[PDB]
Amino acid sequence: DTMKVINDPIHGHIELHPLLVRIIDTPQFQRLRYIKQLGGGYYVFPGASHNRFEHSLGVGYLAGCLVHALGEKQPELQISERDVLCVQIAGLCRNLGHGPFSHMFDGRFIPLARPEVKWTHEQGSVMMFEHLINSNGIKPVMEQYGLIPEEDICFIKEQIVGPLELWPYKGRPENKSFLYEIVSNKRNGIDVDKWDYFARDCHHLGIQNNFDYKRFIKFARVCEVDNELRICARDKEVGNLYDMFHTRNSLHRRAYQHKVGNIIDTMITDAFLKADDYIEITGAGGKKYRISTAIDDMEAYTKLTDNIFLEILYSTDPKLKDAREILKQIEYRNLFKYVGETQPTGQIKIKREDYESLPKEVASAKPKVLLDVKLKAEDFIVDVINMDYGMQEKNPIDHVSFYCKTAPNRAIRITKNQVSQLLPEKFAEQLIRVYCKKVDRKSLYAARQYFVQWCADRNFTKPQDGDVIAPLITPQKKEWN
Amino acid sequence: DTMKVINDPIHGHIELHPLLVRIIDTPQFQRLRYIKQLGGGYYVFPGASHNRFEHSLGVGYLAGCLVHALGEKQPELQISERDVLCVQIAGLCRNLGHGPFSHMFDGRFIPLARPEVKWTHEQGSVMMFEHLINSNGIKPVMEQYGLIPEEDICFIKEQIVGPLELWPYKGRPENKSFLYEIVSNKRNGIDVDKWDYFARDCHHLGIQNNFDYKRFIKFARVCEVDNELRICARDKEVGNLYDMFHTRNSLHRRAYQHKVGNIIDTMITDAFLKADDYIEITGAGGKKYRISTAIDDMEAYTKLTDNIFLEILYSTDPKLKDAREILKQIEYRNLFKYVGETQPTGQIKIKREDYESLPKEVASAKPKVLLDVKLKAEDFIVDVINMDYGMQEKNPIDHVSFYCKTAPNRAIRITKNQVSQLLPEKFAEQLIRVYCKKVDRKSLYAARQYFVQWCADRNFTKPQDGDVIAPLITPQKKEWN
Amino acid sequence: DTMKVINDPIHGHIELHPLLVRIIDTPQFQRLRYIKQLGGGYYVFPGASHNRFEHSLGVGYLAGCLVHALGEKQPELQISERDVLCVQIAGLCRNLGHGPFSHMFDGRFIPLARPEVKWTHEQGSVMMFEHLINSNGIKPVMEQYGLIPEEDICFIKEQIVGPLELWPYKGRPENKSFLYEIVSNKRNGIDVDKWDYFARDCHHLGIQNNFDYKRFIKFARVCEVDNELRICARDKEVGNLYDMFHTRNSLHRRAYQHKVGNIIDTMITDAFLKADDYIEITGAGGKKYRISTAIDDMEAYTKLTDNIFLEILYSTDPKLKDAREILKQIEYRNLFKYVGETQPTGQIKIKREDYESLPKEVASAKPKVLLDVKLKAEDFIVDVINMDYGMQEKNPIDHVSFYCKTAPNRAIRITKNQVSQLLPEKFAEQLIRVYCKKVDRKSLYAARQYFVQWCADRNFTKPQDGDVIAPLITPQKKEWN
Amino acid sequence: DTMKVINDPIHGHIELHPLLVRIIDTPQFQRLRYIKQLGGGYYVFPGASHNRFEHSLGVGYLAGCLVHALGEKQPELQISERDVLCVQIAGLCRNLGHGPFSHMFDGRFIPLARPEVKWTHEQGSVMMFEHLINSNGIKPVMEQYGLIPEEDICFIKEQIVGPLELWPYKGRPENKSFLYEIVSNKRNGIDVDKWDYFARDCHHLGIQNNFDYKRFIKFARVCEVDNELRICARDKEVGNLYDMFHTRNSLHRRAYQHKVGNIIDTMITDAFLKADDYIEITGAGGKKYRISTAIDDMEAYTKLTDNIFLEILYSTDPKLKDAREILKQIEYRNLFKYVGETQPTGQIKIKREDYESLPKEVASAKPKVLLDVKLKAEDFIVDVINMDYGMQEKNPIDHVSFYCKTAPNRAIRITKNQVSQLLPEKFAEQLIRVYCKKVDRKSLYAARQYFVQWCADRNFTKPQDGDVIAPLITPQKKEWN
Ligand SMILES: Nc1ncnc2c1ncn2[C@H]1C[C@H](O)[C@@H](COP(=O)(O)OP(=O)(O)OP(=O)(O)O)O1
Ligand SMILES: Nc1ncnc2c1ncn2[C@H]1C[C@H](O)[C@@H](COP(=O)(O)OP(=O)(O)OP(=O)(O)O)O1
Ligand SMILES: Nc1ncnc2c1ncn2[C@H]1C[C@H](O)[C@@H](COP(=O)(O)OP(=O)(O)OP(=O)(O)O)O1
Ligand SMILES: Nc1ncnc2c1ncn2[C@H]1C[C@H](O)[C@@H](COP(=O)(O)OP(=O)(O)OP(=O)(O)O)O1
Ligand SMILES: [Mg+2]
Ligand SMILES: [Mg+2]
Ligand SMILES: [Mg+2]
Ligand SMILES: [Mg+2]
Repeated sequence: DTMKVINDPIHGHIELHPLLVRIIDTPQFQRLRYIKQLGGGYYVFPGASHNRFEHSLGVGYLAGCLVHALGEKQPELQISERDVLCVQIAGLCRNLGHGPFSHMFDGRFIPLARPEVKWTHEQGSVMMFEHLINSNGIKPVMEQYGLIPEEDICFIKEQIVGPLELWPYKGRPENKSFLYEIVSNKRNGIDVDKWDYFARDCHHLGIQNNFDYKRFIKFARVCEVDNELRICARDKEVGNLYDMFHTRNSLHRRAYQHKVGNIIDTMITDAFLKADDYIEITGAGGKKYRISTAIDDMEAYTKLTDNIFLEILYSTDPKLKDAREILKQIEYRNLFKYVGETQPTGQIKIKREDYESLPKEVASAKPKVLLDVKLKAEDFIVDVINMDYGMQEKNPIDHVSFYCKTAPNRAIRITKNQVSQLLPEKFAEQLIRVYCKKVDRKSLYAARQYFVQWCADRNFTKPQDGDVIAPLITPQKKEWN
Repeated sequence: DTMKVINDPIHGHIELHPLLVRIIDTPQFQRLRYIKQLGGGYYVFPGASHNRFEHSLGVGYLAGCLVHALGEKQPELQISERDVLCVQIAGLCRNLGHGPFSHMFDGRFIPLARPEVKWTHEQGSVMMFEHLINSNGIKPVMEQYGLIPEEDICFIKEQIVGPLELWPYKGRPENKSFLYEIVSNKRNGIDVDKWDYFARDCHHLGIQNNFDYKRFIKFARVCEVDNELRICARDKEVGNLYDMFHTRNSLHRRAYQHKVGNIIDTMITDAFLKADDYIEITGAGGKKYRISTAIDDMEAYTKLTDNIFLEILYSTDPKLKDAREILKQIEYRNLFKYVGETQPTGQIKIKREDYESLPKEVASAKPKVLLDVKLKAEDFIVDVINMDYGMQEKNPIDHVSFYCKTAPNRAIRITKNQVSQLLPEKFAEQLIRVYCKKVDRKSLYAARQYFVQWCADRNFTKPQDGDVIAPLITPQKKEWN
Repeated sequence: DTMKVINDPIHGHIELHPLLVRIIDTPQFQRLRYIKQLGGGYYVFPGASHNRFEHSLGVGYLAGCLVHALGEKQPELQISERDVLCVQIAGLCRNLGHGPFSHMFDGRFIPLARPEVKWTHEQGSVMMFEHLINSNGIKPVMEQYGLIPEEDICFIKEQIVGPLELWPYKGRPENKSFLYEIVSNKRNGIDVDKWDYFARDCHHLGIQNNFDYKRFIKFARVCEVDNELRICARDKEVGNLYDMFHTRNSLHRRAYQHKVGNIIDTMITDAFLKADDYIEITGAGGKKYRISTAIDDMEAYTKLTDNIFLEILYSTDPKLKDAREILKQIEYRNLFKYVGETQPTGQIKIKREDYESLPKEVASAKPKVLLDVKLKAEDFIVDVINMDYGMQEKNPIDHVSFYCKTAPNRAIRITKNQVSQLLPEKFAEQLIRVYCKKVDRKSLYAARQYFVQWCADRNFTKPQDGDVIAPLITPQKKEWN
Repeated sequence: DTMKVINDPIHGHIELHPLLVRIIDTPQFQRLRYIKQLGGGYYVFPGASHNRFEHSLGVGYLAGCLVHALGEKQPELQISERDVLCVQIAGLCRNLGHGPFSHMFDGRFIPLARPEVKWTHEQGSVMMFEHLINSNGIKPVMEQYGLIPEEDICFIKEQIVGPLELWPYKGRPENKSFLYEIVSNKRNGIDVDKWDYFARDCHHLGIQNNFDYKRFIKFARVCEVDNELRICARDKEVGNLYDMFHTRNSLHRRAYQHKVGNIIDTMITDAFLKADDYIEITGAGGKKYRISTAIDDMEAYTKLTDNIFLEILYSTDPKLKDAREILKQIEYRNLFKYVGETQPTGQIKIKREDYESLPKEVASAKPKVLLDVKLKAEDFIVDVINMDYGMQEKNPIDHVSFYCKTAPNRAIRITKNQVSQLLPEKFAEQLIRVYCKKVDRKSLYAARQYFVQWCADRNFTKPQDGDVIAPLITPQKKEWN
């Protein structure tokens, strides 16, 4: 029509369709300029200033790229301009539901603040998309470019959140099933969302990315699998897919789960919880919401961003003193002190309901040394991190379909033994990090003794620095010697 | 405390001395995390999310690099750990005085809001440095690492702003003159500050940087010039310096003075001006300041960042409706409309006192064409932009000293004719951009007719699109052919 | 056969059509793996190992990109798959005629070895393309993919060399004129060939490129200019084009005309000249050719690459001793010694026929100092380098057509004065570099005295290091001081 | 006479000491400009034009970096300028022994040509270093810069090849043990050689590198481990080291063992074997050597490079017809055809003595498919590729020492279970690739049936494409269904 050109550092010159421009140029979309992609990460990696907004353009752009590519290779798929635009729109909009500091909000804050509700960024994205549509008169614009809003909005939301609830989708039929594998791939997780963040986060973080999305796209084809058309990878490229999940895991270990970044996320959460009663956000009809209740009114949620942090930091209301103090502690780098890191053994798993009980456990361990300070449950933070290949215990590569040079229309499967013996044996594990809220040297030492003792007690793995931090405790455990 | 290692995307792994960590970990320094480097630029270049904070670490790092390098090549300079630390500190701190949206604040807002006061980021940086020092008990830490606060604080501020009041400096004597040429080079402008921003802005903007600071540093030496020790470049490398200023010009043309970015800056300024009476920021002793008066109290200025934008945007105060509306217009992409761009001719220059009178001039032109809509002065914005090589009319390369392979201690001068005939004739020009506040089709057409007529009237250059936008007006002027 | 995917460092994953694969997979094309892009450059820039082969794939790929892009925006152009393939083929093949060490061969060797012949890489490329086609049965394969060999081969050669010989081309008609502006743009020089080399050479050289080809392509349109369809740039993008030529100039100053690289090129040439009688290359019908006569037989030229250097280096024939010695001198880094660099003044220019007379002139200058050695003409090399914007004295931007946002189908012109006063006044100049073949310290000093005297004599510019290398000579000339 | 600066694309501006320049500027060193780093890799990865020469400068530069860094952190190590220079020299020179096409020579050609002798690049490097030293009068230059040639040359060779002769080294004593861990790390393989090639190969190959050597160096310290001084990593960084080996394995899978690159290596080897009797290279005293015997005379080996390929390709000697033909087949892309790829199962391993018997085994399998063509042993190539983490069956991280934030001088050990459950179970495996030398469609089909049958017979893993290429063979094996 008249394409708008945007210069992205990761993707270069992107073209945006007028319809996408209209969706972008709304308060609900522009809100994402005020939400850091990596949350507390930026307080550790000074390069990670980037916000969800730019990620969103990238995801939208990549969605478009993959759908166009599948189109050009296989006209028999009958992919229409209508289909392309919906995949683009879903890509653009699948981050609409992120809250202040991204993962912090949906990962730490809302679980603690509103444990009765179950909340996901996906649900938020659907709701906010709905709000964006209705507040900005998008439906006629969609119609103007040949979209059918009733069906297409369904399709778009399904891309975002999954089956709305044996074919479960209502936005498109089975012959178009592959379209659901682009923006948010519930089948195996190979989706353009990941591709943008691997590239963009790395560009910002200052750590370089091993994975080539352009290659993946060139080698992508659609084939029949059990009477559904699905996206297939080239057989010989399976190694690259294993690599992709490895890359995801690396970025977690190096950046997204960084020990200090996590604590900063935790401290911001603590502050928000303490501020929750006193901060007001005005939603629909002038009705007032809290940080924790903004998820209930999309008009209010529109105005909930990283700005909440500075609203607290700059406040003078005495009621907000407690929250303000925690943020000040963050500024002076008076952070909770990292004690150590350990893992469960065998397939012992620690469920979410047990998280609360863990600080108590550490405080209750009885190391056989004299300690100048005695510490209590409240003095300890235990952070449990699930590291997996995106499908709990399962190997996502078992959920990928492949094709061979010699027969491109014929989908096959490849098992782990068929690829390499050097690949992981398991695909999920847990990290336990322990910090101490008491910052002084005497407290830190004591915390370490409790911690290493607790590790021994529960038959967790030997802390890497165990012999150094707790020389008196490590000889007790036979396995460690 | 010992050395902190920080991963920067531009520079890789930087080391920060404990003393620099102490300066960084303060409200006054951390404040820079909340100020966008390129201001409104981010609303045009979605990559340009970066803030002054990260730039500052880079500038500090680069300052350290150059001073260390000079040290290792020339021990005769007697550069001490004390010297290095001060150059690092100056580098770290020469952005402390930046206001919300960087250049917008000191370039547009303060000139309009407080025309009586004369305000520079440099002055702000000195003041905020002072405030940082005094609020955080830095002086004993400086002493602990062998600095002499009285002299060294002087040295640091002099690096930031220039002579504080025949050798004019009091922080260091003549034999150390070259130290003043690293962080903020008043002699010719080749300084590490530029080097960081060229690299970092490019990384973010998605433009590619063609200038090599590491090469410059390798080839840098200190030589005696008229009984002062100054930083000299290798003769052969002069072409690279011409290139460096060209690069600066390119970044201005392409990014920093982008027509839409400038308008967004302008609209944000307008909003702030309209908000100025109602937004209140608490400074020292609970005393209240306005956006325009925060520069008077450093405690208040500490809390003045990009956050002001969102404070306005999210306000419900009826008094703030006007300002809030402008920001909403920015969000809906209802911007002032670009009319055109022109320049003066010959030696005609446009003085600062005449800026106000220019909208009136455009509205007063008599196009000799029938118009359905008539426009007024207030419907036009005229932005005058000075593009120069950093030294007004002068060629900064004439203020650089060089040395030869054959005699490394002997400074020479190189003239323009000695380098290339293909270099610029002049080193300063002006751009005049005109926008119209009336957005509709009929108004835009009219604005163009006035504008092109005005250009003709004043013997400005023919707008590039003159024949297209104003076909009736362009034939009048003979010079335009 | 379907698409072959090839992973290029600059361009990422390229697709090659089966027809292109067939052209590539021939001795005539694979020959380009054995010819360094930057010739002697690699002996200065250790990164510059790249060969013409890879450049060729890139130029082919970019040709395809531009033609496809024009196609997608403007179906009214009626661009066919046939057209695309021919543009691709031309792009792929316009380096086929390069000789050993690239520019060394066509720039230094053939002019000296065969002054009667006029030889260009373009002519060579046409000839070699013809040989490739005929030796490998390409014409039927072309037909198989819907090319019409008679017309299409003509089109391809015309793209490479210009009109083979008021519309001069026979491969396509006027309505398709813009196709001639892609691979080798005789009109203004903005062509994909440059785009690949800017990107690739920089990647290898370790110097970074300022210019964005992908942006150019996004903003490219075809418009009617004087009843021909031509490629037009967007008005506002003119600044970028001036930048492009500046970039070209920079790469010449920094890399392609580097003083040592040029001498190495010169020494290699000298060696080849001395080896010319004794090296034999077998051509068509078992007939034998020399380095200098291989351009006469394409079968022999096929076997003429950088390999001749090592054939000489490794030779034991006493007849080859002289040539072998020069190459050995290159290996021991016993190079001709750089004396200095100067330029003409005003409009005086130095014609190609006068190059020979210049060594004599330097040797004949009478500096008023006592010298222990006296030097002769043959001891001096004078290298004259033309640096220009690709169209001799002319400004190539005067040969570019533009379009405006408001009227995309309407081509306009933009003059220099309409863009910036900071742009170059002239577009062509000459560098004179002088080296001395006598390497010892006494000879070097003497050579400098002759040289600086000669500069004075001819009213050339003062060498940058004049006061250092020749302190006795420089005071004589009033203008210098 | 003084320091050379050289611009490397990977490392930027390197400084080279005069002594290093003298070593570089010799026929023995310059020879490495004519040996492709990745051998046949360039015929698959068009970017991989780079030669051993440039790699060598990088390895030398990085060696210098690590030794300097250890120096600056720990002056108590007593590292001298002498030590630095020797580590630089070893780094610079540990590729001197590479033959034409690098790994082709030492991996395929010499094993086949001279099975009686055991030959390594390391041994070649030592010999060539000796030859370089003696032919170029380096010993006096070494003395001039404060080296003691007898001791230092010993040290240098020991760095390259291991103990020349309870402390086994004679070049330095135990207190300097860590110096042996920089250039060629026999303990665990973490050496600067790898660091350069990861960076450089990636830069050229067009794959991005996910390992950060600069980070490693910043975190490196020397500690006492069992009364030897060793290079230790920070505890927290162990995950990065696991990543490093994973990256090495990826580069092997993706680039260094690429199926086509390996075949091209194999074809070049075949050609050389066929050329071996007729190519003559003149060594010391005019005595004549063959490709296979050049390793016996360093004077001859000096003149043995990639140039042998082109000597063959351009030859007219009828005796060389057979070798010439194979190279011509490479040019026409008439390569031996990839049949398939398989692995052993469980801990079954395939002995080196059995490699020769494997083609026979494939030819002897009796597939139940109807075939027009019967193939013989000589029609099949069976390539067994050992992929491991550089220490056979062993995990190199078990051979790394670590230190903790809290006690930097105290080395500890970290086991696999202490790091992650998602790490590899084994650290060595085998790939079996089969090609067929008969190129035609009918032969290829037959070869596949033999191959998949052979796989079944020997209880190898099911080829990835087994059910597609050999549908008639695959149902026989129960395990595969
Ligand atoms: N010269 C440049 N080089 C690189 N990127 C640029 C340049 N100019 C602008 N950009 C970036 C900024 C934006 O992300 C994107 C849009 O480009 P630009 O043509 O400036 O848009 P615009 O909307 O101001 O132009 P138009 O006048 O056609 O509306 O490209
Ligand atoms: N694995 C990694 N690779 C690259 N950059 C990293 C990695 N881990 C952290 N970084 C970045 C983030 C920070 O800017 C910087 C320092 O990281 P890190 O050494 O983990 O700090 P830290 O303060 O947590 O460690 P310590 O235990 O030494 O106090 O480097
Ligand atoms: N995993 C990889 N990642 C990046 N580039 C790769 C990878 N594998 C190969 N390449 C490069 C090498 C070549 O330039 C290009 C061709 O890819 P590749 O798939 O290896 O071709 P191929 O011809 O060997 O396979 P096939 O003929 O079986 O499809 O991509
Ligand atoms: N302007 C440049 N920018 C980047 N790299 C450059 C530039 N000029 C040269 N190089 C590269 C080429 C070589 O790798 C290295 C050495 O450059 P250069 O300074 O020209 O040495 P040189 O030996 O010719 O100078 P001199 O002999 O006068 O010291 O840097
Ligand atoms: Mg998802
Ligand atoms: Mg400045
Ligand atoms: Mg050209
Ligand atoms: Mg090794």
